Amino acid sequence: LTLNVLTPTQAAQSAKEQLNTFEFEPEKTDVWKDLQDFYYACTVFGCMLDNI
Amino acid sequence: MWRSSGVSFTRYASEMAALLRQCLKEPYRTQAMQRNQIHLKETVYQQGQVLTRETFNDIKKAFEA
Amino acid sequence: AGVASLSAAIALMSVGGVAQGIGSLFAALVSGTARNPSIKEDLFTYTLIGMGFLEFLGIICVLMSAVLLYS
Amino acid sequence: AGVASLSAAIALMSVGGVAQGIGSLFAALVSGTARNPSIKEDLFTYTLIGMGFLEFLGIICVLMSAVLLYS
Amino acid sequence: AGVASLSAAIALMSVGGVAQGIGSLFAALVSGTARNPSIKEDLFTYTLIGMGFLEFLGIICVLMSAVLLYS
Amino acid sequence: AGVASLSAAIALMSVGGVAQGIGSLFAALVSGTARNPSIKEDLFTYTLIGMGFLEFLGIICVLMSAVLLYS
Amino acid sequence: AGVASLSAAIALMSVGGVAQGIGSLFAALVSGTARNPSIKEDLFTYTLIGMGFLEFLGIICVLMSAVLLYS
Amino acid sequence: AGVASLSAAIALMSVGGVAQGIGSLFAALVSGTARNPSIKEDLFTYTLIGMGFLEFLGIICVLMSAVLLYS
Amino acid sequence: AGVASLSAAIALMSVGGVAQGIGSLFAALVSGTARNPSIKEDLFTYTLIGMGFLEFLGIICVLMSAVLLYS
Amino acid sequence: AGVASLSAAIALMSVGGVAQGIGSLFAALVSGTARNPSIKEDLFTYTLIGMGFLEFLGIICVLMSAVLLYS
Amino acid sequence: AGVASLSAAIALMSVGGVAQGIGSLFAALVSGTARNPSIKEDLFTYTLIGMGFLEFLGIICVLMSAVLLYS
Amino acid sequence: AGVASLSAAIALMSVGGVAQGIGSLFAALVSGTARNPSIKEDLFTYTLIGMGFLEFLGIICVLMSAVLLYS
Amino acid sequence: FKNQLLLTLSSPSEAIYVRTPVRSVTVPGSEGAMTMTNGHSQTVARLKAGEIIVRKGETGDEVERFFLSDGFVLFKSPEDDSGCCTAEVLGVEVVPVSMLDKESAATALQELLQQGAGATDEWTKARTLLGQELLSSVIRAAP
Repeated sequence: LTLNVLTPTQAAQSAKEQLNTFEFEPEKTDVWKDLQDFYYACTVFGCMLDNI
Repeated sequence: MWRSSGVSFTRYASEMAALLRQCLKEPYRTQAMQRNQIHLKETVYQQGQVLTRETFNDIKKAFEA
Repeated sequence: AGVASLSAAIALMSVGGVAQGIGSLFAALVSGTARNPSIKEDLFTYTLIGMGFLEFLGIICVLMSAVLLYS
Repeated sequence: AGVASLSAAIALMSVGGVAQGIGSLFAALVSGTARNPSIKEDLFTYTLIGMGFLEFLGIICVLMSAVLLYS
Repeated sequence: AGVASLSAAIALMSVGGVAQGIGSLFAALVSGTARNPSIKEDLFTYTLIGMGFLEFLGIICVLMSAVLLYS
Repeated sequence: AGVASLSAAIALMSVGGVAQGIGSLFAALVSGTARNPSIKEDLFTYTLIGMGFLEFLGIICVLMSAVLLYS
Repeated sequence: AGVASLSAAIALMSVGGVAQGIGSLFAALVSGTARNPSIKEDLFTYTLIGMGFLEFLGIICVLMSAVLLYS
Repeated sequence: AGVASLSAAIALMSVGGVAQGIGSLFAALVSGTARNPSIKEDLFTYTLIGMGFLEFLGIICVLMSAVLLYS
Repeated sequence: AGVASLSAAIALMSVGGVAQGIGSLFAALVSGTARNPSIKEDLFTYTLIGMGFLEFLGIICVLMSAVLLYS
Repeated sequence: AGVASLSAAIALMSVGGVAQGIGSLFAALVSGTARNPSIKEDLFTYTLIGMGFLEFLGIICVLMSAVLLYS
Repeated sequence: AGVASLSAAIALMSVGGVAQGIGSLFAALVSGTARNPSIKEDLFTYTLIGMGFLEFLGIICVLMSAVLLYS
Repeated sequence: AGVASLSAAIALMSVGGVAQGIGSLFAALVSGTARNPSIKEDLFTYTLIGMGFLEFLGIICVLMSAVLLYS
Repeated sequence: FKNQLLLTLSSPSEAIYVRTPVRSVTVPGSEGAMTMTNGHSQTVARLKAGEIIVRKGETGDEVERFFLSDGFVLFKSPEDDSGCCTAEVLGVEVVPVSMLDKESAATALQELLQQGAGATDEWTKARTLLGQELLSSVIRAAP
């Protein structure tokens, strides 16, 4: 498989209207940078487990 | 504290989970620090022509270097 | 005609707080609808109950003003 | 009864603060319902409890208005 | 001598609170639009209902002013 | 004389400042309950402590509104 | 003959509320713009509408004052 | 001399502000205990510390009111 | 005409609401520059528009004051 | 004849704003302690600084009230 | 020369009304520095600009106080 | 024991607003400290800069109060 | 299925719950603690530290405590056909409170304060402060 992964340039180029249904307890601009690193980490984790 | 200190949330979470594991009871702490050792070998490249190779066995030095 | 109109205008001073409360309440309504549209109709109701206090007090106020305009 | 009428008029400035407190309460209720609708009734209960106090204050000042308008 | 004018001016003072309420209304409107544009069209409706109360009270105020500047 | 009634109507102006305090406290109760219902009956207790002050600070002034009315 | 000037000043002593409302308006505009720039055209589109009421109220807050200065 | 009543009543207006402060403080407690219900003690400490000063302020206001009353 | 001198002061009292509004506006501006700095060119612009209103209102609050100090 | 009492009661009225400021300060303290309970000495120190400033202002106004009463 | 002093004292209200707004501005500066320490400049410029605006209003009212005190 | 005392007392009404501004300042300092302690020496600095206006303004008002008490 | 709360509390090394139906779940959000139940709105929140407290539908009164270091919570609305509302508590290290210790906790606090006394780097100061926070939370949460 090949996973097209989101990046900060691609996040800044989108207004993230799709996540407006979600209530972010910190503001979206303050929690996005901490959410994206978790997203990166989780992506690598499952991919490498499947590969193993 | 981290976007200001130039630190990632993953680094902060890992370095704090390390302390939480240090605050464990010995029977479970043994299995925790067992399952959370580190062994990596980074190898840096620049159009071929390896610039450096370095090993890592600690989380702090792995994130620092 | 001093005391009549004086008392009327003075009693008509407490409606600014009523307007402020109405504004705060409807602002909370707007925020809640922004955060959870699925219960929009369940908020409007409560806001009307708020009016059922607020406006009612305002009504009393205005009536008392008129009563002191023709006491 | 001029000074009495003026006193009764001046008595009715606290209605603004009563209305502002009512708006604050209903705003908090609306926000809490936008957050967790499943705690509606409990919240409503607490709201009404506070409203009782506010209502009491309102009635009190209205009564004093009447007193200073007749006695 | 300036009874009617003074009473009209004292009555006209609640326009400040009215404008504050309208500002809070439209602040909540723009905030909810920034937080969820997809329901913008809904929010404005409620905002207009808010005006439908606020401006209405303001109108009553001005009518009383027009009543008291001419007795 | 009748002038004392003015003093009474001034003494009832602390009411409507007490109302904002009650409103803020019960709104905080409502918000903290919507966020964390698990600890409801604690926050109620804290409100009973706050009203342990406010319910006095109101009626005290109302008593002054009587004492500087009849004297 | 300064009672007319006093009435005009009192009627002019409500622009502070209009100004506070306008400040809240533009504050919410700037906040929602920093939160979501792409939707600026709507936050402004509503902002002007709010001004379309607030400034009108302020205009009254001047006009009646001027009238009370002469009539 | 009933006039000395007026000053005392005027002094009582400060108590309203005091009540407002008390309310805000207790709201800050009732929120904090919900944000962090583990402690519930170090917040009550600072609450009592602040309420000491606020009660002192209210008490000196009452004393000055009684002083200007009797004298 | 000393009341002229009073009237001007009253016409200046609205500045207490004006400056507050301006402060709130610029506060929001700073918050925006702390959240999305890369669009200062927008926020400052909007702030200037707001001042283009607020300034004008304040100027009125001066002008009428001086007029009531001379006429 | 009793103008010094009136002046004292009119000068005392800043206690409302003083208490509002103190309440806001201690509310910020309680919230910051509920959030970061490991940081209390610095917050308490800054709260003590603010309380010192506010009590200085309060004692200033009380001293001026006593001066105007017993000049 | 008695009305001038009262005119100045009444004109001094905007100083206290202006201190609020400067407080909010510098609070916003503090919060922005807490949320983004990487940007100290470009927040102090806007903070100083808003301070300058509110200082201009303060200078206006103080100038008019000094004027009316001797004219 | 005349109008000078009344004017010097009315001048003191700004201390409430100044105290509210100082409270907002130090509450923002406390919040910023609880959020990011690592910039304490910055926030305190800015707070002092703010006091460098607010405190000074209060002193101004106090001085003008004495100027109206011994004009 | 049912109008319960489908919790899944998961760490990388162990999934404690997968589709567990519960009534209420308390979590220490970054702003403050909060309790999620069925009907709660869609939301995302970052956690800082403390004791998650789970309460099953069969339990009602009985609870289950779990200390979390850091992570996220994801509350997702209920599908129209499922009839049940879901919640996912992801934690980088999720321990129970039974397995915690206050002595090694205070020892680590002392060693952290020793290392951070030479406060030069921002990350070092921040790590010292956050360690103080988390270790105080552990001490207050342990039995």
